[PDB]
This record gives sequence, C-alpha cells and structure tokens, in this order.
Amino acid sequence: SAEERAALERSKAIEKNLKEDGISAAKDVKLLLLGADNSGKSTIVKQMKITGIVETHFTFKNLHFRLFDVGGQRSERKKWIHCFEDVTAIIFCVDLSDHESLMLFDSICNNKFFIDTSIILFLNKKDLFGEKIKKSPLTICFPEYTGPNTYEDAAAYIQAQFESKNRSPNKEIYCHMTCATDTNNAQVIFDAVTDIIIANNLRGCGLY
Amino acid sequence: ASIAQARKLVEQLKMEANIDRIKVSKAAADLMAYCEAHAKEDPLLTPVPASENPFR
Amino acid sequence: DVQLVESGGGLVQPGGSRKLSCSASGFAFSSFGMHWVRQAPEKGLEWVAYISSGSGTIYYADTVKGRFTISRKNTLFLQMTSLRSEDTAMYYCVRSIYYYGSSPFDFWGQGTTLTVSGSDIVMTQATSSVPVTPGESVSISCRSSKSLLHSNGNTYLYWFLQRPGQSPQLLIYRMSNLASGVPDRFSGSGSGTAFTLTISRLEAEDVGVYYCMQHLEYPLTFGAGTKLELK
Amino acid sequence: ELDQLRQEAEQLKNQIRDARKACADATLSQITNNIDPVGRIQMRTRRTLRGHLAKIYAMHWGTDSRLLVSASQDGKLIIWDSYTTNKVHAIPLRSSWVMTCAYAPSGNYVACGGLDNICSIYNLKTREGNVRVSRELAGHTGYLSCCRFLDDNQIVTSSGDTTCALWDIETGQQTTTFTGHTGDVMSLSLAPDTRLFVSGACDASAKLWDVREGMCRQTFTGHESDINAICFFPNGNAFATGSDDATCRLFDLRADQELMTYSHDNIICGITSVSFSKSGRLLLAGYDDFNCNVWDALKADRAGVLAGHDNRVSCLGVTDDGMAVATGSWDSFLKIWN
Amino acid sequence: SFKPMPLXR
Amino acid sequence: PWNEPPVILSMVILSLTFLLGLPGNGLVLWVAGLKMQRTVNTIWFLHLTLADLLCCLSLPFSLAHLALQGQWPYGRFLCKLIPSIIVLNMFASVFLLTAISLDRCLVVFKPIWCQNHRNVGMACSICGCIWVVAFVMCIPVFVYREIFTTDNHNRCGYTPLVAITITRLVVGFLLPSVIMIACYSFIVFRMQRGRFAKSQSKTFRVAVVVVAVFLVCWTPYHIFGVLSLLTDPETPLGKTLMSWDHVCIALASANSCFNPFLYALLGKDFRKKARQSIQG
Repeated sequence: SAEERAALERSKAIEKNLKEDGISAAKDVKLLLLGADNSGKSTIVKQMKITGIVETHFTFKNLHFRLFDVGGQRSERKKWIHCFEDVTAIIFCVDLSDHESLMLFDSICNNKFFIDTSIILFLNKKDLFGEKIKKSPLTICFPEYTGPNTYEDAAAYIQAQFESKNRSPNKEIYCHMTCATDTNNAQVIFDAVTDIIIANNLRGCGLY
Repeated sequence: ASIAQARKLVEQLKMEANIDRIKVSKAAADLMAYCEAHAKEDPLLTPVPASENPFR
Repeated sequence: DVQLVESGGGLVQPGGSRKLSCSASGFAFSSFGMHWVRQAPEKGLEWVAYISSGSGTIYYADTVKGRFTISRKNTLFLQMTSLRSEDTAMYYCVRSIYYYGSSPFDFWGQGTTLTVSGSDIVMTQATSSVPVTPGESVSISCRSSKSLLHSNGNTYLYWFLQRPGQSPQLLIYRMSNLASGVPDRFSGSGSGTAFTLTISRLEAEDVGVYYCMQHLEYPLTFGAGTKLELK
Repeated sequence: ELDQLRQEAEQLKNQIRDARKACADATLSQITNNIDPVGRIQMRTRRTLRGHLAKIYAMHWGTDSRLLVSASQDGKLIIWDSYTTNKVHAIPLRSSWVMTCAYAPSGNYVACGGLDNICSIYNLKTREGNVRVSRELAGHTGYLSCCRFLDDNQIVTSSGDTTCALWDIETGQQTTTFTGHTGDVMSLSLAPDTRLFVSGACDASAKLWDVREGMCRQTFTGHESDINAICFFPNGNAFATGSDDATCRLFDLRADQELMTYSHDNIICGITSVSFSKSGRLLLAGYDDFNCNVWDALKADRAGVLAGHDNRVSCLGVTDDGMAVATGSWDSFLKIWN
Repeated sequence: SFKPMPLXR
Repeated sequence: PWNEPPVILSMVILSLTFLLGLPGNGLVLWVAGLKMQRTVNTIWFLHLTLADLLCCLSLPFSLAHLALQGQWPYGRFLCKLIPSIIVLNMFASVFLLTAISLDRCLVVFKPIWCQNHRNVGMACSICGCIWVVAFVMCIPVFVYREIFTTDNHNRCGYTPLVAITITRLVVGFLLPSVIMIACYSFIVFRMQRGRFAKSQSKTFRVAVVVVAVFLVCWTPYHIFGVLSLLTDPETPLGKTLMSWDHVCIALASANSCFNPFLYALLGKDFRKKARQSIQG
C-alpha cells in the first residue's frame, strides 16, 4: 504493497547512493603508514601536504592517496590491524640516526592479514645517519655487523637487514633513502604504488 | 605510583572475595528451570510453522 | 524550524493557467514526498497530487489528471491548466516521507487561496457536527467502503485536525499511532472499515474539524469532516 | 611494603579460588545429563541484506525485533528492515573505521564508534528529516570496541584503553568510568535490568560491573586468550564469553565461576560473536572459521551449524522475541536465519 | 545457386 | 549413421564437447554468478561462460544436423534462426576473449587509469557492446538462410557468400588474433622489468597456451571458410572440404568447453570457490 511501495522506492534510492559512494571510494589508494615513534612518519606526512587515526589524503598524478597514520593507537595492533588488510601498501618509516623497528617490521610483514600486501620502506634521516657514522660506528647497534664503516655500506646493511624479515614471494619491499631535505617521497610512493597496482591487477586476472 | 596500584588491587580483591556464593548445583538448577519454563516460547529450538513465521 | 511556505494563489479567469510554488525550509526537502491537498471554501479536504522523493512516482486525482502537473532550490510546483470553476480552493503543501515507522503528512503548509471566477475508497463521516463542552470526552467516527487493513497488519487511516483559521495538523497516523507533538489525550482505534478517534479531557485548543484519510491506495480519500464546536 | 601488598593480593586470589572451588559441588553437565537434547537445529537463510560494500564489523537488532542497524568499514551505518529487506536509513560516518554499533531500545538513537576513539550518537527521529549526529562522546584514548544504550540518555561504552565508561548523552560527559581491566576491553553486554553489565577484555578476564556504583563486583578469569564476545543469559544470572582460544564458556554470576565450556577438537578459529536464544537453551557463537555454531547451552554439544558466510562472521544477534538470528560477516553480507 | 552450408558457417 | 571418417570424427569431437562443456560451463557460471561476487574480473568470465553455455545448449542442434546428413526437418524460421544463434554464441565467445586480453593489457599499461575509470559498470557496458557487435555480425547470416529442395530432401543453406565470409574472417579471426597476440606479448614483455622477473615463466606459459588454444581451435574454421570460396563444389577438391567442414565446426565449438579451463579456472581463488561449491 500500500505505502510499502514508497518505502521500497526509498530503499532503492539509497541503495543507488550506496553503490555510487562505493564506486567513488574504490578509486582511492589506501596506504597504511607505520614505523616507530619519531621515525620520520610525521616528516613525510607533513611534507606531502595535509586523535585515534589520522587520515591524510592527497592526489599525485591523478591518483588519490588515502594515507592513514595509526600511530596514536596506544594499544595492541592485533585487535584492529585487520581493519587495514585492504590497504594497497604499507609505508614503513625507519629513523637511521636512531631493534624495535626491526621487530615491528618483522611482525607487520609476517602478519596473516598482510601476506600479499607490499611494504614501501622509507629510511629517513640519511644525513644524520652519515654524521653519526662520522661520530659513532654502526657496530654498536648490530654486534654481528662486519664490514667497512662508511655511510654507503652501513646503510645498505640496514636496508638488507630490513628486507630480510619478509618471506612471502608474492610481495616486494621498496626501500628508499631520504634525507628529509627533499620532496621526492611522493614520487617514490607513486611509482611503488603503480607497481603494486599492476601486480595486484595481474593477480586478479590469474595472469601472475 | 606502584604502591597505590597495589593498595587498590588488594582492596578490590577483598571486596570481591567478600561476596556470598550460592552452590553450583543451585545455579545450574535455576538455569535448567529457566530453559524448561521458556522452552515452549523459544522460536529457534522448536521451529514455528510458516503461518506464524514473519520470515517465510 | 520546519517551514512550508507556498504562494501563487489569486483571482484567475476560467480556462486559464496558474503555477503554485511551495518554498520549503528547515528540513531535508529532497528525501520527502510532497503532496498538494486542496480545500474548497465550503467543503473539506481533497487530495490533488503527489510527487515522491526523487520525482520517481507522481499520482494525480481523478479530476486533476491531465490538467495539473506536480514537479519539484527546495521548492515544489503545481502547474495547473484549464482551471474550471470547481478548482477554486485553498491549496496546502504536505511533506510525507515514507519509510518503516515514518509519519506521513506530519507537516502542512500555510495554504494559498486560489479563487477562480469510481473504484476509489469512499470514507464517510456520518456525523458532521457535534456539540461538546470542555473537559468532556468526544468521540469522532469514520467508515471506509473498503477495509483499510493490509496483509502486513497496518491499517492506513489518518486523522487530521484543522483548527479554525489554521492548517491541518496530523493527529493520528495509521489509525493508532499518535503523531509527534500531539497530546496523549487523543486516541485512535478501529477495525478494518469502521474507525473511531477518541478525545479525552477536551480542551479549548482541540476545537475544530476532524478528517479521516486513507493511505491504502491512491487517490487518497478524505472524509467529509466532523466539526466539533465549543458549547 | 610492596612485597607485603603483593603477598596479600596473592593470598586473596587463593582465598577467592578456594571459595569458588568450595561451591562446585556438581558441574552443569552432571545435572543436565537427564534432559533430552534439542537434536539438529536446521536454520535456513531467510533473508540476505546486500547493502554493504566492505567488511561488516557490527550489527544490532531493534527492540521491536524488526529493525537492524549494521556497521561496515565502508563508512556507512544502514538501518535494515529485516521483514522486507528494505533499507530505511543509510547514515554516512565521519570516520569509516567503525568497529561497533548499537540501537537504542526506544529506537530513536543509533550509536557508532571505532578507531576514532569517539562514540557518535545519531538522532533517527530528527524533525528535519535526515539523521543527524546528536552527540559525539569523545573521552576515550583508545578505540571504542563496544557501546550499549542503557536508555535514550545514557550509554555504556567499552574502549581499547582498558576502560569502560558510562556517559550522559545530554551533556556528553562520562558519568562513571569503570577501570580495572589490564587489557583492551573488547566486548560488553548489559543485563536485562541494565543495573549491571559484563565486559570481556584482552587479559582473558571478564569483569562484572554495575553502572550505578561504578565498582567491579566480580571477576571471571577462565579463558586462555583474548575475550572477543560476551553475552548475558536471558535470566541475567549467567553469561557466556567467547574468546580467541576457539572456545566459549558459560559463567554464573552467583556461583562466581564457569559452568560449561563449548569447545570442539575440530575447531581452532577464535570466537568473534556470542549470542543466546530467547529461552537461553541455545548458544549461537560466531567463528573466524566462516561459520556460526549453535550450541546446546545446557548439554554443551553442537546442535547445528549456520554455514553460508564466505568470510569470518564478525557479529551475531538474536531478536528480542527470539524469532530469528542475524549474522554479519566480513564478506559484506548480513543474513537472517530462522 | 544453392551451396548447402553446415550449421556453423 | 553413415560413419564416414570425416563425419564420425566430427561427431565424436562434438559429443565430447557437449559432455565436457555442459557441466564445465555450468559450474563456472553458477559459481561466478551466485557463489562468487560481481567484481570487474568476474564480469568477463561470466559473459564468456554464458556465451559458451549458449553454444553448448545449441550444440545438439549441430549433432542432429550431422546425424541426418542435412535434410532440415524444421521450417524456414527455424533454419533462419538456429544457424544464427549458433554463430552468435560462437563469435561472441571470440569477441569476449579479445576483450579479456584487452583488459589484461590495459590493467598493465594503464594502471593509474584502470583504477579511477575502471568499474563493474564499464565492464558490463563493454560486454553489452560486444553482444551487440556479435548480433550485428550475425545479420548477414540471418538474411540469407533459405530453403529449397534441390534433391530428394530439402537441404537448407545458401555477394550472398563472399562478403559475409570475408567480413566474418576479418572481424572474427584477424582483429581478435592480432589483438590477443599483441596484448599478451606486451604483457610478457612488460613482465621483464622488475618484481616480475620471478614471473614471466608462468605468465608466458599461460599466455602462449591461451593463444595457442584459441588459434588451434579457430584457424581450421577460417581456413576452410576461405578455401570454400576458391574451390567450387561438385568436385572432389571441395567435396572433401565439405566433408571435413564438420570437424572444423566441431573444433570451433570445442573451444567453448576449452575456455572455462583456461580463463575462469586459472584463478586459484575461483578454483577454491568451485572446489568448495562442488561438494554436496
């Protein structure tokens, strides 16, 4: 029916809006941003423009990046880390000029929800790392580190230590070195995300 | 700091430990009585015929 | 505040045309169904047209179809054509959002006086005037040719109160539900075809004319209107 | 004096354990071994609510047993008509990271919270048509894992900062704060009289709070892992807690200990949701194994399986009249069973 | 004239 | 019935096509339509399996036509429609294969575009346009189907031929094959630039097996189609061609049952869904 026809019409009207909003939301690239405290997350999120979860959204070369900083959740990840299992990538920030980060990366790359999610790894404070190397050797942090104490070899050893915590062949770790006096981080994220997009599209077609 | 936390914990434990407890046999008996008294009006364990089922 | 102000009513020569606007404010106009309800100067209410939310479904009365056109800036329109002598009335604008548990016809516009120079459900209010004193109980009655109860269990009888000089206010929707803001003194009851609106502890603000309207099927039909007068 | 206080706490725990074991004269199974089992409980998907586009994290029934609100991380809260499958409301959320939702017993309000640490109260009966955010209760420093309406004015919320809070929605302030959990409070169920409620945290313990006084009356520690769901027995004198240990257990408020455990060898996925039947004889538990198992709450044996969800079932709810049970899942589908 | 074709030509 | 080797081989191939295509296409259609969701990846598979299933349902018509050695027992409208629906399904399958290859190349060479402007609606619109193009290509074959006796029985058949055959060859073999080969070759070539060097052994094998199955199922059909024009009938050079044509049509119809094992069943997630849905 009598006036349940109008209720059904309303149901269809709002279902069409739900479909439209889902289509609009599917276009955005969702990136989860992690890392230790004061590891350069705020520096890269305040250099690419724009209290529980802080979402910073921006557009770079016709791609909408929805970037979530969940570092304000002083709790255990396992109770809410499955909310982010649909992110395109995990942006991991490491402060070079400062083991906790290694454990966090090992936990987040071997997580059951992030087996296929790829990590875009950032190693900030490269210049401070070089200055500290000129001041203090890198053997203090890594007792089993044997090699030259130059900036290049120590930084490559840190990158290899991080890249050796993953095991799933269906994911790649994109490691980039940043001095924080640069604006190429958005391009690094964009190219890594384009690679991840083509890879996930290829997997969805069964071709990869 | 920790002394206040320990004092609060022991006070809470005392207050919890000062509660009267009934027998487990009585607790189970009243659960059985509730389940049997309301069994006829539970529409899930005995399916209701489609005439009275709103989800037919 | 919720407001429905309409304009575009005046002296019109017969056979002409006139468009009536209905400017809405204070509510989400897009999600509401909109009605035009006209009232002849000596007669009761008469449903004219209805346009749903999103302009999906539009319904016209038997004596309105073809001539009029309802369309919806938060404003609704009624484009009339070939105005006869019987089209003179006051035209009200009504918002009638529809969902489960909603209260259709809950707000009516101020109205505009437009002075122009077969199988429907017939609802009859047998008593047209009742003498009543304040503090007493007055019961109004209404009947329907067809049963207004549906298979889902809802009976679609609506009770409106048009106080003298004012716009109708929804009192009871679906024959038992008290509308928002209506005092608890008003009660509605019925069985299928015969319905009764009961008023207890009558006050001076409850004096007016009461209409019964069915929302079972279109066109929506109004009763003659039982007029309750003081003393 | 710290060591003395620690020893006093240890001996008080020992006294509590001795008192609880002294009352266990006969277990639940040895008492209900004489009742006829319910047999197979064949429940069929009567309706499927296909509106959400992301994982459904919460659902709640209306007190009229017909309306159901659902929360998905698509950023929407949809109020459902279970009888006709129609959608009566679609509420866009400011934060899409919603992990709980509640429906007011009066039906005028809907609560919603999650990773934003804020419980948002929505006015369904706004005079201006659409649904408006009546109140945004921001006092928690962690994610809001549960929220339950005591009435139109007060709501109890559970948060991941190891605290439960009782609010006054008119003023937006914590009337009471319940503290004592050592882990993230993940579940919450209010008693039928709403004079007390239980909360299940990640420290594998469930505390019995009372809203009026604000004190933890009792503590029930029987589980081995984080408690994910909690639900009162319909009488209000017992409750069931489902944990990540792939087991759900029945506790008695008066007996102060566990009555039965509902575990199976071929079950390893943790519980996500637990609900009771109208008479309390059936315990419907949702699992990460994509299935919902119906348990005989007294016989502690499976009476059926509500299979038919393509991902982990995140929520489950039985109507107030017990007519149907609704399960939401991570496959963005909510199915009504009967 | 007539070139009897198979079904799928 | 008249077990000449040209026709008995075609009958065996066609019966096998029916036997391993009706359940093979049916289970995939059921899974992708009800058991699975309606993502953009599944739209192409759904439409392709619908076309293959329609070919399978219209396959016993070809079996009967081969069994009776002609002599169409039905009327004029049936012989004007059935050997048009058969062609419709057969070539909608080819166009949907080409669309699948085009989408596979598009999600690899234009990934930024294929995230904003790539939805289920776009895939559905493209599939609808594909079906429309197949129907338009079936009009020259719905116009010229005529019945005349010319014998003891009334054999049914028929620019009435050169234009339709040449257009069918071009639009159903050349552009499909060229686009398929180019798309898969460019996907393989792109997969040698990083993160894909570990792959390009599975991807190359999948691409080459897909294109090889398409070509070995659809090249004899067009070869005989263009040879029928040059070789006149009533001669052994052409009589043998007509006798073997049944095998060519049987191969083109066999592609319909080969396709579900090459497109939908390479999607390991769909493999798990079909495995779970096949029990009980």
